[PDB]
Amino acid sequence: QVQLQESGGGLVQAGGSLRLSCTASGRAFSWYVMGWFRQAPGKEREFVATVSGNGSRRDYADSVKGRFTISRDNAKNTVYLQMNSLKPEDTAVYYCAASSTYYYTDPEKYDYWGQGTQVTV
Amino acid sequence: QVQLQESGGGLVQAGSSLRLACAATGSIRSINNMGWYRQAPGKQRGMVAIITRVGNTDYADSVKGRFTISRDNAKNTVYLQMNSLKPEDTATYYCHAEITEQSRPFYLTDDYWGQGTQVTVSSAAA
Amino acid sequence: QVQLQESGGGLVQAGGSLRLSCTASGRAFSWYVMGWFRQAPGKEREFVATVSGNGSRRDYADSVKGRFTISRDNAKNTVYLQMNSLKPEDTAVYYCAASSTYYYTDPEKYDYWGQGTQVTVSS
Amino acid sequence: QVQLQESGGGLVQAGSSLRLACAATGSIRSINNMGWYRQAPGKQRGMVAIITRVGNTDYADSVKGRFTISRDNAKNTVYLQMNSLKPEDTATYYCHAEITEQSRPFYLTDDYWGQGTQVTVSS
Amino acid sequence: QVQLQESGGGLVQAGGSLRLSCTASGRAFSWYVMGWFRQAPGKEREFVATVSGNGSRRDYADSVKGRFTISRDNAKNTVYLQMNSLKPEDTAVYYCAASSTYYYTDPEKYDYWGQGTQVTVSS
Amino acid sequence: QVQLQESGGGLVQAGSSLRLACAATGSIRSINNMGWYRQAPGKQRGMVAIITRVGNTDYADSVKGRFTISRDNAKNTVYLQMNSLKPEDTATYYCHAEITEQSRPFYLTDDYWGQGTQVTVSSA
Amino acid sequence: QVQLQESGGGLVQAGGSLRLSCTASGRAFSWYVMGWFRQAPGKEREFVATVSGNGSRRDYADSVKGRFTISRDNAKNTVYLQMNSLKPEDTAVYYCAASSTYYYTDPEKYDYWGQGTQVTVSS
Amino acid sequence: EVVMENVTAFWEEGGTPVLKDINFKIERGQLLAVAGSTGAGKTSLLMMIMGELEPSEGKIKHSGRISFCSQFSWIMPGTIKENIIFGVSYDEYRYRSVIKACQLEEDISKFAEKDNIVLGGGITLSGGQRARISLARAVYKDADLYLLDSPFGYLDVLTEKEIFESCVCKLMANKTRILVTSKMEHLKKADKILILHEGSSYFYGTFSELQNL
Amino acid sequence: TEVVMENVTAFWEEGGTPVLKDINFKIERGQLLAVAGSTGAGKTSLLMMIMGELEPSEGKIKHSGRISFCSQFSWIMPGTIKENIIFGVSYDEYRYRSVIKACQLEEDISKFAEKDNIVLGEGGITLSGGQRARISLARAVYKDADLYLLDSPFGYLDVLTEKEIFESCVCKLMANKTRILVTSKMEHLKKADKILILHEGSSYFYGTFSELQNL
Amino acid sequence: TTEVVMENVTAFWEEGGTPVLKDINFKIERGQLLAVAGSTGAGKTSLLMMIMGELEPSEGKIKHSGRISFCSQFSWIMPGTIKENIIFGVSYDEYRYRSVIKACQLEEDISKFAEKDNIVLGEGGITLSGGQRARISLARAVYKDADLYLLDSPFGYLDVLTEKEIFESCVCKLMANKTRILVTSKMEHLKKADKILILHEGSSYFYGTFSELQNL
Ligand SMILES: Nc1ncnc2c1ncn2[C@@H]1O[C@H](COP(=O)(O)OP(=O)(O)OP(=O)(O)O)[C@@H](O)[C@H]1O
Ligand SMILES: Nc1ncnc2c1ncn2[C@@H]1O[C@H](COP(=O)(O)OP(=O)(O)OP(=O)(O)O)[C@@H](O)[C@H]1O
Ligand SMILES: Nc1ncnc2c1ncn2[C@@H]1O[C@H](COP(=O)(O)OP(=O)(O)OP(=O)(O)O)[C@@H](O)[C@H]1O
Ligand SMILES: OC[C@H]1O[C@](CO)(O[C@H]2O[C@H](CO)[C@@H](O)[C@H](O)[C@H]2O)[C@@H](O)[C@@H]1O
Ligand SMILES: OC[C@H]1O[C@](CO)(O[C@H]2O[C@H](CO)[C@@H](O)[C@H](O)[C@H]2O)[C@@H](O)[C@@H]1O
Ligand SMILES: [Mg+2]
Ligand SMILES: [Mg+2]
Ligand SMILES: [Mg+2]
Ligand SMILES: [Mg+2]
Ligand SMILES: [Mg+2]
Repeated sequence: QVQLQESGGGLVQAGGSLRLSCTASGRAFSWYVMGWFRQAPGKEREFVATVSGNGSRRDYADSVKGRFTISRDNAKNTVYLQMNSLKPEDTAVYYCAASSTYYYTDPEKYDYWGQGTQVTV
Repeated sequence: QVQLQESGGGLVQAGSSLRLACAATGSIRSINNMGWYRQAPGKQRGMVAIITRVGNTDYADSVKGRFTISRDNAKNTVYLQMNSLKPEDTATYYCHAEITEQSRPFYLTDDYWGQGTQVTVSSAAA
Repeated sequence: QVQLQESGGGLVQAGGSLRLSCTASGRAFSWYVMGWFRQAPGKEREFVATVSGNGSRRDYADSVKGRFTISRDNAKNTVYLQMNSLKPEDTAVYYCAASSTYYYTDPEKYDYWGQGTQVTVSS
Repeated sequence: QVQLQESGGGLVQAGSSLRLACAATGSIRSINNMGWYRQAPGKQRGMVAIITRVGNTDYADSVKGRFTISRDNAKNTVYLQMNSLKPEDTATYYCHAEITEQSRPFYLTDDYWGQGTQVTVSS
Repeated sequence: QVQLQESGGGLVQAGGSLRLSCTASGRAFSWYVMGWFRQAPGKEREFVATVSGNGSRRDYADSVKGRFTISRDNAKNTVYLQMNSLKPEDTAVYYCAASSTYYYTDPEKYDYWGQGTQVTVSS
Repeated sequence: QVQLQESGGGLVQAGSSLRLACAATGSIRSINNMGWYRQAPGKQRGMVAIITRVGNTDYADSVKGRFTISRDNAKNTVYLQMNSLKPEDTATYYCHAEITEQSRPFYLTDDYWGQGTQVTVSSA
Repeated sequence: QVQLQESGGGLVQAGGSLRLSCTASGRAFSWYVMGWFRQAPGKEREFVATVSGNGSRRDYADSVKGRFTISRDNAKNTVYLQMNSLKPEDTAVYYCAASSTYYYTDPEKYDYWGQGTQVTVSS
Repeated sequence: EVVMENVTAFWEEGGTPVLKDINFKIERGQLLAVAGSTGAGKTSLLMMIMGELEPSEGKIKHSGRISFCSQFSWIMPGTIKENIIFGVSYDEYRYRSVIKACQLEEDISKFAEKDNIVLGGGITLSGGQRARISLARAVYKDADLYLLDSPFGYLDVLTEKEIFESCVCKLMANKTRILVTSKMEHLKKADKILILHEGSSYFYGTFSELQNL
Repeated sequence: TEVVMENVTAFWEEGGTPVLKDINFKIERGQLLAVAGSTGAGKTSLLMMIMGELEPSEGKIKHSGRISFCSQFSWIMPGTIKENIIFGVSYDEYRYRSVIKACQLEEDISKFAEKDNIVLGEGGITLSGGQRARISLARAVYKDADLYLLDSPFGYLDVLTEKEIFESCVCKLMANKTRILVTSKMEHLKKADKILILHEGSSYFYGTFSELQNL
Repeated sequence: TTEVVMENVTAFWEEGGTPVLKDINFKIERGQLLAVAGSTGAGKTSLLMMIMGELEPSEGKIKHSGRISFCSQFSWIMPGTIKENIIFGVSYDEYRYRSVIKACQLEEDISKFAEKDNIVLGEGGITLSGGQRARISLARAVYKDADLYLLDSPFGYLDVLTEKEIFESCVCKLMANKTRILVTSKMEHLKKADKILILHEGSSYFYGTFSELQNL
């Protein structure tokens, strides 16, 4: 239903900032709950932040709370992740995913996934 | 000499991710179209995803948005990023390529196939 | 009107490769002739490559010919630039632009522009 | 006291026809709704077809037009006529009924289920 | 999908005449190749007559040729079978079926089927 | 030879039912496309309902759903079941048939017409 | 303006059962109040049973009450009449009719009529 | 919340009364189950609460905020979203919660256009899909009293179980509900039960009282 | 010498029964050929051959490529009445309004408030069989071609409309154009230049109306 | 049903620039299949553009009998139904229509929809896959009754399995007696060609039969 493509990844010094983007190609973008997920080398895909179709509900992982911000632009079919005050722990491949089901932060509920972007801190 | 070698297959749990890779080796002048096909037991072989030399991609309705096809023209390799795996994706995955051999005097292609890679999506996995 | 956003820029060693993407947000993407333009610091915006709305026509700057490839996906509203065998000369801010008028390679004919991405070729 | 007995299942070739039957036996005052449900390997139990006392029928999109549900109110039997069988129809078929026992003083129903019939379609 | 319902069956004197009807419920009735099929007691479903979606193509079983006539009304979503000069051989359950594929007379190519109507002939 | 004989007409009240019948008699090999037509005084003759041999029917917008055309190919008869009659239905009803006479060597038709049936619908 | 066609008529022994169907072809079936009417030899067309457009209102003739049941399927554009425990009195031509006006049981209020089906109850 | 005292009504003057001496009191947030044979007068009782049926004798008391779910599903031309929200203002949480509870999410997500597919000159849904959309519309409307006349009539027993448990019992938990049902499975969860037979009240009380045969 | 057929035979299925066996005819410019026969004779198949949908196994067919074909079975595309009639062709009011008149459509079209701008669905379920047939014929006669193949167009039309259409459209409007009409009506056959009678793929008669009358 | 001739043909897209096609020669007999192969930018589409008259030769001569149906490299879909897209102002014949669909591997896709060929295309109705779009574009071109069929890389966005079925049943069986020019660089296709033209940078590198190509 939706094809996702992330951008904005790269290398940064600790305490730094990075902004990730994810554009969706397909019908009914507003129906999907968008989410940012990270997979560290050797670890599983962990939830980072989520946005409801409307943008009314935003949820963040305890680790990123107060530093990361999830936003949406339904007119531009885009979801963004502003990552401020980065720690070396945040080094992982950041994935953008869409869920056709209301309100889950478990990556198991997300059907459509992007290619991912490497972030080094 | 043209050899297509698939890798990345295996037994995974449902919802798991997997990256299949298929590299073209030998006297390859050029490759233009590459694709991933699958054949489930009893059923016939069908398309999953295809990719043009320039990078334009097409997908099967069943995999569109979940799977992603990519290619490294320098490495003569095609990749299938398989996300949110379902037990419906259990099949033998074949790699195809339209290859021009170095021996050919003109830019004419021939269809080459891989031996396959088995992908099994089940709770038998770890 | 179309809003363009480029991605894929960064630092690379000479002889390397980089793929730039540009997504367009707006109606009738297929009407626009898409183009990649590079602005070297203290240099005028130079044409790199162009693609017709259909994708039937592709034109490249003499300097990039045989190394760069322009592609389009009207279903995904995106235009791509595959930059192979990069030289330090290619260091510039790469812009993505749309033209509502048929077949011109001059940046003066392109009304809509993106933010740009810095591409740096070292060694 | 009240029981649902399915029959008609088995191993068939693709394209074959099959008639499942499920009869309600015992002290029955009345039956309101009857239905055929199926559960394929790994998939959840889902409806195939349902039938109201008056004869109004509903079908699963996958079976609509191929399968036909019917009932004999005199015989307290529900039937599933399965035509042009596909290997996708291989599953365990369950029969359901909303039955009022003769013992009940009012016209109140209870949900009854069959043991299931295995239908296997070979290719 | 299409839901089919036949009518017009019954008992008839030899050399008689009977007209069967079949109404289809669903979209794109003109896409379907309609067919009449008969199942003799103990025998398999045999093809009787077929109509293309347009009505332009009509084919009949050699046994019924010159006596049976297949017709269509796409506005009324109905297909008819006029059975003239009936013989005791024609005693069978007459089924009406729809095929989503162009031009075949084999019942294996027909996915949607009706309940059927019994048609008996006595010398 | 061949004759067409209409029957069933008359004077009825509005809302009444009526069944017109028209039978083809004589040397008839086959009959194709029988139909009913009507002509109100001063006005021109127009269709009511038509029926193909196979039984496909067409109707005038004014009669569609109220009137029903049917045929008995064994009896070579066409019928017009006229329900919920309106004073607008008052006219002379004619029966038509494309008949192949036995005498003809090929399967060629000729147009045959009935004498007409007067149907009068009164408001009271 | 709906074209009505009945089916299901025939011969049956007293105490028996018969189910009549009536398919209507045309627009806004749900607007029409459907009704079953019988014409006994020598008698006028008498009301048997009626259904409102959505099926919320069902009314029956005193003679048929408790034995006959009127049902509707707006998706299939059909109306049905289940005639249980038949008496020789019910021998008549059963007509299916549509009314564009809300709630009358009088056949004078029904504009569109079907061909009719003969129902014969023997002893 | 809802009270009826010695209520009797007729559909036709000088006919048989459709409802004869009806008595009941449903407190705020309670679930009343209305059971009975076909033609008992169940819908007619709900029609009376709506004011469509005037009592010949007796008295009826209630707060004006009523949301009624018909036995017979109705769909307006427009999208799925247009059909569920209707007149009411849109709230994502309320909307997506109602869809989930009414077993519509899976069906809606099967479409590429999702809730934006045109219904009614557009897609034709199944009896169950239509019944679910009609119930969703009724539960989306914020009212004090919910009159649910046989909503599970054209639904399979599996979907009905899910809807009853998660919508009628969980989502609407604190609202006054009158559910027309003859299922024991539903009756066990009722606060009070009214059993009608030929316009008359054959039983009125709790599930325990009904259990005591 | 517009349409010529010489010892033409064709088969729908290889090794089967030939649908048409040794067919011969020559239709001069602007003439009317009537094609009569029993059901299954091969009449439509003969027209299919002229269209190139049927390839002859033996024989030769000669004609100018400009053909306009009217099917036995009416087809209406989604769009307005005007959209259905003019189709791919450019619009000329004289030609449009003359064709409507000739095809007995003016009264039906003027009955609608939107007239020719009324939107039809696919198959024209809103319209009657006759209205559908008239729109299909109108579309065919509106196409400017050298040859007109009219396969039983009057099939679902009343005898009164058919008489008007045959006289004013087939005979008056298309008077100077070569046309082939599949018809088994004597009323139509009398106005034919030449008549071909087919029976089980074979030519049973070929000649004038006077020659047919003398049998 | 045409003859396609080119004699010492050269043309330029831009005045005084490099010629897009340099000294092109070929003769395609009635009902024959010409395969046009070459590298990207060789001038294959430009050669077809010349047959269509969109490109005027500076030198040489071109002869053909008109009535040409052209299938673009780039699929295009008009707003409307699938049927509307395939028939495209051409009179409707059920047999021809349903035969073309079968040949172009569209029956299964179309029957998957409840509305079948009456499904509305474009943004308003539905979005098809690249392959579905390519099949509809080819179907439209083969539905058009022409003397010459110019098929510019129609199998470009198709999987090898579908392409095999389409080439065999459509290009080879359905259009067997019609003159066809197929822009393809596949040996699988070249083996079935009557004549083969190989272009490289506007120049003719090879012209002859498959046996002549095999002997190289
Ligand atoms: N609007 C109306 N006007 C007149 N009589 C009506 C009206 N609606 C219903 N009735 C009649 O009132 C009686 C009570 O029917 P009611 O609709 O209450 O049945 P019910 O109890 O809801 O059971 P079910 O819905 O299962 O049929 C019936 O005889 C019915 O025909
Ligand atoms: N498209 C087709 N493909 C294969 N066989 C066909 C096709 N069309 C017709 N046939 C066969 O060839 C025969 C030719 O019949 P055809 O329709 O040409 O006769 P006709 O004179 O047109 O009959 P009618 O009067 O019913 O139109 C038919 O019996 C049929 O089985
Ligand atoms: N309409 C045009 N106007 C100007 N130049 C054009 C035009 N079409 C193509 N060209 C130029 O001519 C060459 C293109 O040749 P062409 O596109 O016909 O090759 P091709 O074999 O079709 O390539 P591909 O395999 O990618 O389709 C390029 O130099 C291109 O820029
Ligand atoms: O199914 C075979 C097919 O072949 C015929 C016979 O010529 O016509 C085809 O030929 C044209 C090319 O001239 C195709 O474009 C057209 O689609 C085909 O119909 C005909 O019997 C059949 O349709
Ligand atoms: O941009 C120039 C344009 O003109 C050419 C000239 O051959 O083709 C045209 O041909 C006719 C004129 O006879 C026009 O009606 C047609 O639309 C044009 O294609 C060609 O270079 C270009 O298309
Ligand atoms: Mg009720
Ligand atoms: Mg609206
Ligand atoms: Mg014919
Ligand atoms: Mg090209
Ligand atoms: Mg249009």
